Amino acid sequence: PLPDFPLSRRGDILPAEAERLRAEQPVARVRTMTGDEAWLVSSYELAKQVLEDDRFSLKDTANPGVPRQYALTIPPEVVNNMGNINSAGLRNAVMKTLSPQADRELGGWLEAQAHQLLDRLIEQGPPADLRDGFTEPYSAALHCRLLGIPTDDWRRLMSGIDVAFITSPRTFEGSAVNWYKDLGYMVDRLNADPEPTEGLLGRFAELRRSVSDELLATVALSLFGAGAVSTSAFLQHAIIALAQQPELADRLRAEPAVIGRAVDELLRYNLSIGDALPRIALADVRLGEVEIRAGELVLVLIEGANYDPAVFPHPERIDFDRESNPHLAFGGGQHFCPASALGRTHAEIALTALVEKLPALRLALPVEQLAWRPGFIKRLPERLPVLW
Amino acid sequence: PLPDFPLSRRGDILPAEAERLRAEQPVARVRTMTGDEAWLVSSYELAKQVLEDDRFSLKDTANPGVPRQYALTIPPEVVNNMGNINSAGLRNAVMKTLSPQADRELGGWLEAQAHQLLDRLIEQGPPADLRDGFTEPYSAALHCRLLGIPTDDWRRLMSGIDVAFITSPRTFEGSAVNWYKDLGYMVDRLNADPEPTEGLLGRFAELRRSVSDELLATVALSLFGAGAVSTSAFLQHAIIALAQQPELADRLRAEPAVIGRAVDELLRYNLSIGDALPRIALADVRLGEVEIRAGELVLVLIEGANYDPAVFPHPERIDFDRESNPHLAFGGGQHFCPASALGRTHAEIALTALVEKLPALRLALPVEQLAWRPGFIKRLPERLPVLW
Ligand code: HEM
Ligand code: HEM
Ligand SMILES: O=C1N[C@@H](Cc2c[nH]c3ccccc23)C(=O)N[C@H]1Cc1c[nH]c2ccccc12
Ligand SMILES: O=C1N[C@@H](Cc2c[nH]c3ccccc23)C(=O)N[C@H]1Cc1c[nH]c2ccccc12
Ligand code: HPA
Ligand code: HPA
Repeated sequence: PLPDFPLSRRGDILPAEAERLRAEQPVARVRTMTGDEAWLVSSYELAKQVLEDDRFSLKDTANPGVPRQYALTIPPEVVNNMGNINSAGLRNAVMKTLSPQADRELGGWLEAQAHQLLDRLIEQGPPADLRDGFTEPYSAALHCRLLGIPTDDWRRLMSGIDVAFITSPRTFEGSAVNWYKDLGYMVDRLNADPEPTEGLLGRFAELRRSVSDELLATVALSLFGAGAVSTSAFLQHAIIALAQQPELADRLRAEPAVIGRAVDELLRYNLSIGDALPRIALADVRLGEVEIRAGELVLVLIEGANYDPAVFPHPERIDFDRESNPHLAFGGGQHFCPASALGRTHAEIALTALVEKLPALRLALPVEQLAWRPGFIKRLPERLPVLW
Repeated sequence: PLPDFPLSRRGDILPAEAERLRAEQPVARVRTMTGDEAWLVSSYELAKQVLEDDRFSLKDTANPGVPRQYALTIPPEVVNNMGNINSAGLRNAVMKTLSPQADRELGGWLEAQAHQLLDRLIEQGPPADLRDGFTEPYSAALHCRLLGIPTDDWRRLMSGIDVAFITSPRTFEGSAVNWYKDLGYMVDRLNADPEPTEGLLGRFAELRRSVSDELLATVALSLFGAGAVSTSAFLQHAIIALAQQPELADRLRAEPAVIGRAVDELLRYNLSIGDALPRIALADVRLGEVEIRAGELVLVLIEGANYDPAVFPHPERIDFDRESNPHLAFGGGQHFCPASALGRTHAEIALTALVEKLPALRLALPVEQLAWRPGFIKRLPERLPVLW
């Protein structure tokens, strides 16, 4: 009997199966939700090895007829977003946009966004849902600023993410409708009469005065979607940790300069990644004790690696004072997250404002009664109800 | 081994267990989520008997120390809402508020609300989530109008419902904080300096010039919460039915006057009641083959009764042309829903607008991949993504 993948939408503890997989068969043949077979890689050493070995290809996971962990929901070129951004002279604009340093006002602006959202929740009084009342609008605001578009339509745009990042056994009429829906939105913002001036779109506008609208809007849409969903989901998991372990919040209030280390450890700990990092083998590769064949699917289990005791002592305990923390929460090798610094900044600023404004933050009900979203690329609570 | 209750969260087909219980043990001892035991009553004849026999008591289900299907989340007096309303001389004001005929404008206004919400979704284009974009704002609008309060804070109020109607094994801190939070909101509206003149709070403000502020606000909050959550959840189920069975939408387009019968049948079919109707036996009672003892919990499984083939031929098939339809979707006996006519009007007007405005309505992905909300009094999809 082949073990099933994915593992468990419960995101507040490591799935027992992840620990058993890493200890017993750190390169394991599993059945994905499509019915296809894959190798699931669950130890830190083998995970890191896959990500740093370019005979394991991310681009080719989107090719027709290769085994899949779930149905493609975007055009196969978009999975190669970073390849297309490089070959079209788009890297500079993208890289500059993904720099917390190129937006000298960004930090103070995110801080004000965080505080405005929390002041509203404080006005109404507890309980409140920190997903709809905080992480969702906060992440949407950030990526609206990244693109240079207003935040007016953030509810609609985050609703597009609710469809775009669905994990489905088979493709489903709508992923494409949903894609072209928000592609059209991005094309319109880019071709507006007072041509857009700030953000990614502004750089795009100048760029084509010296690449198609479709490609430009594709890069804007996929950056918005991937970034808003990944930051919002990570922040929710970080909040759950702070609510469940109030001594961590006491540490952050007493020693604000530790926010960088803290978020780095929360990143190691966090289970927001609800699928694995996929690669197609371009060649036969011996990995651990398994001979992987050219053309087979490889799945890197980030939470397997980030909780591996060979690398992280007491991996199951959050620890803001680890000597070393070489976690894989942002991936590694060629496709290491190009927005890691922004992801860190986004979460550091939100949690700093959170522990200051809601010092008695706690969950409104037992953590085991949170509703964890099914069938989605991210693990997240549908609602995050808290008291303070 | 005792069968577990509740049955299943998936709301688009009758749980197979409901048909098995009804056929083999229509009065069945079950283990509720609290660990308490109860008698689950799942055939039509015995369901209706329980509802019409007043030695099965609703008010006493809230008593300290009685067996429970889930933790009390409101003050125990509120389970006796209608009792308190009748004894405090509030019945006339309440029933006048719940009468669609007493609000001669209500029909045209509900139609216009439904159209504005659908036009907004047409503006943006498919896909859309008809829960957040349609059934939630529409139901909150109606119940804001019922109370005489603005709709400004409807997301906050609907979010209070997300906590109030949770089913928990044990009491949780959020329930009481949540309750008094929105009790105070209602008190604030009732005691505004421009004293309220419209709706239930207008009728209340007059009444106390001729019962405390707390009781008045309690009735307002319980009616908002119960009515909004119940109409929103039913309407979501009816939409699924029209999306899954477009011949039904074709029928409503071709013959709009059948909307009343259609909604009557959708009510029989609908699985929005996600728990059972609770009663405590006040005396020993022989129900079917089972001797029920004084003090024991009795649970009326509405969908068991409404799908009973002894009463409803081909119960699994929606049918707008049934000779008879004496369904229990509003309950029966002394606690029959006092707002049945309003619930029907609410759904009729929304669904008439829906099949006119979205003639090609269909689900955006397969029905089996809808996310059904866990741990809630209602069965409902977390998102209702559709195309048109
Ligand atoms: C806490 C936040 C985030 C986490 C946990 C995270 C994590 C990751 C991971 C694990 C990868 C590697 C995937 C692989 O190798 O297959 C990745 C790649 C990527 N991420 Fe994120 N991410 C975050 C935020 C963001 C933000 C804010 C953006 C954009 C605005 C972004 C854009 C990208 C892009 C474009 C790639 C693809 C890189 C490539 O293919 O070379 N991420 N991220
Ligand atoms: C489609 C919508 C609705 C459905 C399916 C529904 C269903 C029901 C059912 C089955 C009961 C009986 C519960 C029991 O016997 O324990 C009930 C009672 C009740 N409902 Fe409804 N309901 C709906 C709408 C509404 C609305 C719109 C309001 C208020 C504005 C409302 C207020 C009440 C009240 C106050 C009771 C308690 C009556 C008593 O205890 O005697 N309902 N409802
Ligand atoms: O830029 C990308 N690079 C890869 C890897 C990747 C980066 N960030 C992710 C976040 C989740 C899953 C995969 C990725 C990819 O696969 N796609 C896009 C992002 C994206 C935009 N909309 C989407 C809908 C569905 C899936 C991915 C995307
Ligand atoms: O008026 C009531 N009468 C009974 C029966 C009842 C009517 N409508 C329901 C809808 C769901 C469950 C029970 C009922 C009751 O129990 N309470 C309230 C309604 C209510 C307001 N807030 C709540 C939070 C939690 C549970 C109930 C309520
Ligand atoms: O959750 C994720 N899964 C896979 N690849 C990713 N790249 C960024 N986030 C993710
Ligand atoms: O869903 C419900 N459950 C129990 N009692 C109810 N009264 C109205 N709706 C409900």
